[PDB]
Amino acid sequence: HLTMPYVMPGDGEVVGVGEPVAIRFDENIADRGAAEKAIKITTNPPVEGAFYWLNNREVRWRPEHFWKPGTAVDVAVNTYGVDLGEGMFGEDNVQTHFTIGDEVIATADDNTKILTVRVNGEVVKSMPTSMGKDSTPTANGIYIVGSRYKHIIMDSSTYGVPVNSPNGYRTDVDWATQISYSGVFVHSAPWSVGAQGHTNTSHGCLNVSPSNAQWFYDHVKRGDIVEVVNTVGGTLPGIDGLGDWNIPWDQWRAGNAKA
Repeated sequence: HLTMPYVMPGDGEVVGVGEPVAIRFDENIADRGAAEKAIKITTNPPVEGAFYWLNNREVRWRPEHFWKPGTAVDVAVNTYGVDLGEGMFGEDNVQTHFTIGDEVIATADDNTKILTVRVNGEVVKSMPTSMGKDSTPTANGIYIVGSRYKHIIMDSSTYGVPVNSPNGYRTDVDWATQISYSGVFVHSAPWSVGAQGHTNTSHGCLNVSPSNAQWFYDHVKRGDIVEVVNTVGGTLPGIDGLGDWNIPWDQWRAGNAKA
């Protein structure tokens, strides 16, 4: 009846302007309020933020707007010996200090079929893209950048979907940057360079050229932002794991501690 917290980002990391503080427990938290009260976040420059639970084990904290570049963040998870409900006690404290890096926002516009990368407001790259075909479109919304992979075998069975079934797929890809836990990536697609900038051909991922995908892998980092606009899709779920910013601030701030 002990639970161990884990905090991200890790100590000393530099992350993009979309990165939430994440506190992950290894057991379901019965009294969410008790956990929230044990977690104090210091910011410099100071900014308001709030907690919102992504699931029963993980709470996120973020501001109303993307973080200001250069902000220094200290997280004190003072859970040692704290009663988290149903006789479950925190096993340890954890702490972290991290910093917000440059503002990096990449916008994929389905009306132009270009993915434009802006760093502190300035265009540094314009990449033709091919996104989800109309039957399997890319959702609009705000995506937080996660992990990156030099090579990945994308296999829909990872997500419980058989490869030889309607929503299945299996594709070996290079230079993949993850933008959702549901399996959306920016990646290399040499076979669709003709279509990039013209027609959508994918299952939902953002296909770009090999040199552009490698550039993206090299220069876009965890916590940077991808915004998709003007597609025929829906909106990325707020509780994806990297979809936090699709929950409006009024709802996020109200929280879900009594749920």
